[PDB]
Amino acid sequence: AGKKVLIVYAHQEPKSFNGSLKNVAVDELSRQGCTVTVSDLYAMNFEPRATDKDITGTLSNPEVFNYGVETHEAYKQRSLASDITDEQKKVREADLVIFQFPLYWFSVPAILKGWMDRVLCQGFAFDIPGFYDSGLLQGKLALLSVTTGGTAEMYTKTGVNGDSRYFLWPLQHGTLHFCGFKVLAPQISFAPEIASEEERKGMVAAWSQRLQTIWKEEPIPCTAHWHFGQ
Amino acid sequence: AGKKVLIVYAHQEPKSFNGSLKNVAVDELSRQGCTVTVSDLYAMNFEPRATDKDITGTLSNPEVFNYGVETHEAYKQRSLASDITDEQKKVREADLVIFQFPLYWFSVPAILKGWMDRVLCQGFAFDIPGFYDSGLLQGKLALLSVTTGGTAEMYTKTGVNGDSRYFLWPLQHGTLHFCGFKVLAPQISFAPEIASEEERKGMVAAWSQRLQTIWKEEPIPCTAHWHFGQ
Ligand SMILES: Cc1cc2nc3c(=O)[nH]c(=O)nc-3n(C[C@H](O)[C@H](O)[C@H](O)COP(=O)(O)OP(=O)(O)OC[C@H]3O[C@@H](n4cnc5c(N)ncnc54)[C@H](O)[C@@H]3O)c2cc1C
Ligand SMILES: Cc1cc2nc3c(=O)[nH]c(=O)nc-3n(C[C@H](O)[C@H](O)[C@H](O)COP(=O)(O)OP(=O)(O)OC[C@H]3O[C@@H](n4cnc5c(N)ncnc54)[C@H](O)[C@@H]3O)c2cc1C
Ligand SMILES: CCN(CC)CCC[C@@H](C)Nc1ccnc2cc(Cl)ccc12
Ligand SMILES: CCN(CC)CCC[C@@H](C)Nc1ccnc2cc(Cl)ccc12
Ligand SMILES: [Zn+2]
Ligand SMILES: [Zn+2]
Repeated sequence: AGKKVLIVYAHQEPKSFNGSLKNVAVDELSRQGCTVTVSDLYAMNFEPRATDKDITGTLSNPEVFNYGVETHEAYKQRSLASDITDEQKKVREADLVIFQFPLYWFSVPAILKGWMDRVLCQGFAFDIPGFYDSGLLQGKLALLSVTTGGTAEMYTKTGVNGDSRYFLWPLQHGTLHFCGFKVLAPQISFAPEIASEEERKGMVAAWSQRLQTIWKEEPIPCTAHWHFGQ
Repeated sequence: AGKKVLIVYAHQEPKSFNGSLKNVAVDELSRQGCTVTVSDLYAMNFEPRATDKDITGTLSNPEVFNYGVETHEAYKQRSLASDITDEQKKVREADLVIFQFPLYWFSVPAILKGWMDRVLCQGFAFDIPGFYDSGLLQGKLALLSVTTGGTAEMYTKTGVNGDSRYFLWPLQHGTLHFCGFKVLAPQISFAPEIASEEERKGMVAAWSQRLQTIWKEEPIPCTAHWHFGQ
């Protein structure tokens, strides 16, 4: 049958390299017949802050507010904020979640960090216990499509940045695997600003071409060994 | 002399375990005679999103928005938003920057990620050249004071989360070292919600006591080996 894809997109500028990577993914996945949804976080003015406004109603323990405890309960009570609830429906129904973003400080831009913090709540994405291979989003795939300022060479073990896989750990393992996702190999488009027009068009085409057979891919083993070696 | 400290604090609840760690830091560093400032990001409703509103000057290219370029240029003309500008003054003058936060998704809460993204702009925190040991915040000390849900056992090589050092890499190396900070050993207070009240009190006391002698500690070698090696 057909597949559902959610692209969580975090760039301010539609004409950016990120925007182009997002658009070619929509084009290609749409052409295949997939159901495609894009959460364009900056266009949505998506709220990144984890606050008590994320629960509508009386808190369990208002005297000492604990975001995790209160959102866990709100999830069960169906009292989370609308924005969170709407994202959760998209994730729940998705077969594949693609994150499209520029690397900010070896991680996701804060608006996307806020999506992770607020949407992937206890009771929805994981339980304690009920994580990693017992996470609640088991059966789903995730894929990081990241662009960098630094070159591939800088992101090697002997480059000033260390290997690119090193910075993936909190995202792939600590977040996605934790919630039970299987993780498809990352798409890292290095240093588009430095690249020539030809190399840039090539990186966009490579992503589109990869997407043609994305459903045939197997996920990585999201292990310490995969990320760090030895 | 040389004992200005900025605490960048990211917890919603003054009565929280994080709040207590922040407060004992203020108490002890104030007692020493340090100059102490706290940026209480949630109380400030701090903006986490990197947007064009961060520039108060005329955009150089309003047709195609490039956050990096526009903020770099605006920094040099004192044309960044006042919230950023005010944080930059605090960092510029600080001799030590402590980050106090609960671990969210193997990283900082989004509101604190947004402080990093928006405050540490090119021209202020780094330049090219002017990064890693040559970063523009060279000579300053930084320290991560992190609290977790996961237990100490979980954050070992034999545990499900891997060594805690693994998740520090984007923060300590990719952010702090990149901007020229020397990085003091992290303070990780594991699993306060699982600890008894007395055990929590012990963790708070340990931090207060560590701070008595913080100014003469040796920084870590902020290398891949420290983070991922034996
Ligand atoms: C706050 C912050 C923190 C950062 N931290 C890091 C970090 O830790 N590590 C790191 O490596 N980098 C870092 N960077 C840099 C950042 O990752 C890059 O600037 C970003 O990845 C560039 O992607 P972009 O989409 O903005 O590029 P763009 O500047 O939009 O793209 C580059 C060029 O590609 C062109 N283009 C767009 N579409 C196409 C197309 N279809 N075909 C051909 N050309 C096209 C554009 O017009 C442009 O000329 C940071 C940046 C910021 C702002
Ligand atoms: C969105 C999200 C993502 C998360 N991701 C992760 C993750 O990736 N990895 C991970 O390990 N954890 C994760 N967690 C868990 C999170 O790190 C913990 O919930 C957090 O660190 C707990 O710290 P706290 O200050 O909020 O605790 P609190 O709940 O505030 O503290 C516990 C108790 O300490 C009491 N207390 C306060 N002061 C004192 C004192 N002086 N002496 C004794 N007791 C005191 C409080 O009253 C409270 O009852 C995540 C949580 C959320 C919400
Ligand atoms: C000389 C090149 N300059 C000067 C303006 C163009 C700006 C390019 C910017 C986006 N590159 C970067 C911006 C911010 N952080 C980074 C971190 C790493 Cl590791 C590598 C490159 C980065
Ligand atoms: C009131 C219910 N209490 C039990 C004490 C829940 C406390 C458990 C919470 C903090 N644990 C966690 C919450 C959220 N994420 C996590 C990620 C990892 Cl890796 C490990 C533990 C996590
Ligand atoms: Zn994993
Ligand atoms: Zn380092």
